[PDB]
Amino acid sequence: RASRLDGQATRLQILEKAGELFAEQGLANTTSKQICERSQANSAAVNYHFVNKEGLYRAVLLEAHARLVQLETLVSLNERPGSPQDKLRALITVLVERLHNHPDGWALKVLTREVLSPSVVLKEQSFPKAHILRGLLGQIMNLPADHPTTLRSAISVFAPCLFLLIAHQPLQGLSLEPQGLIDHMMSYALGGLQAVAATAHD
Amino acid sequence: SRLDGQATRLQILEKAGELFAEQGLANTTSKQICERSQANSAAVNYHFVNKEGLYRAVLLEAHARLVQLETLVSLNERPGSPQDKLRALITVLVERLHNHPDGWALKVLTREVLSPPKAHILRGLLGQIMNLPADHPTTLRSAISVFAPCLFLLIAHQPLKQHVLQGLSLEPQGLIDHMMSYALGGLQAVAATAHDAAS
Repeated sequence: RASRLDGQATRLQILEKAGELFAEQGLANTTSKQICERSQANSAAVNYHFVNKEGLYRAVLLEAHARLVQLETLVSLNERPGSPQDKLRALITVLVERLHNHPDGWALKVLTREVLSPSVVLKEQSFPKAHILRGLLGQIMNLPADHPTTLRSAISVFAPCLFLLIAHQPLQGLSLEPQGLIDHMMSYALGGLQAVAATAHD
Repeated sequence: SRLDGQATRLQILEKAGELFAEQGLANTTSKQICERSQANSAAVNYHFVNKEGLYRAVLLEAHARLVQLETLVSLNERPGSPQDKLRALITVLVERLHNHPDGWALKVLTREVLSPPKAHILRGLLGQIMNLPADHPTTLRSAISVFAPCLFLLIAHQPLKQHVLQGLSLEPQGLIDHMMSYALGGLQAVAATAHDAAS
């Protein structure tokens, strides 16, 4: 709807649309005009709440952090009983659902893009330590959650999803459809995990 | 007469390459570039005009060096099996993860293609490993499964090595053996579903 310039509805609307824009196009490529256009807000509203494009981006990074931790909290707590495989499938499903047309997508794309490249610079305290993934991977391979094979497997499993979140137009035109992507990732992951667990147990 | 300056041009480019590889474009300063190259702002500006000109020259030289390296590796490994070839590719990448004079070209180009016919080479390799055509959907997805871990290690292993995958062993031979074993296990599994779908 129409909201007072100084209110929190206007601040949130600007924050979220600039989140989407920044997740698409990075900081440097995005303009004041593009932010105002997508947010449907005057430059006065933007400046009132965020001072400038850099202040807005820093707000976006803070909110993205909060939303990543909310999703980490929601995953740890909504853990349905099941096989380690079915849990890994549910975790991968959460990620794949956030790749296209998801309200939380922009938080993940902004943060993963910032974790690859820096710029308060993103070099502070701790983040989510992928506790639930490493736990699942260790159970699937029967190795401790901080066994070296488990740490490497974490990269082998999440890196493709991270890659898909931030790819722009590198993608020979294969379909976005989540089921075929989830089934590939599960079959591939269980094949690779089984192989490296065998080596680690030899 | 312009030749006397080319050596200075290359040194500044290579030192700027290393900076850009470790810190990205946004965080690198003309001060740091001048300090690492041991050249004044006048000499940098003479060759490259500004920091943006330098970065573009860095991207072109990096591209040339990547193609030299893919040409050399492809040549050395031609007689091998598809698996041997995939292992050689993974080996050159893991060798370039830190403190390698080729490293900066790979990291700089990787950073740039993540955030603005190279993929068909890996797809051909993965297709032969799986006995699937190079543009089968399983081959297209498998290419992401095989390269994305490499790319992620290349340009942000320290951020995850010491913050959020704390204790990660980046020991190169263990890392190559992992990715080879993991890739061959995953490729075998998805190849099997794809050959079943056609049977």
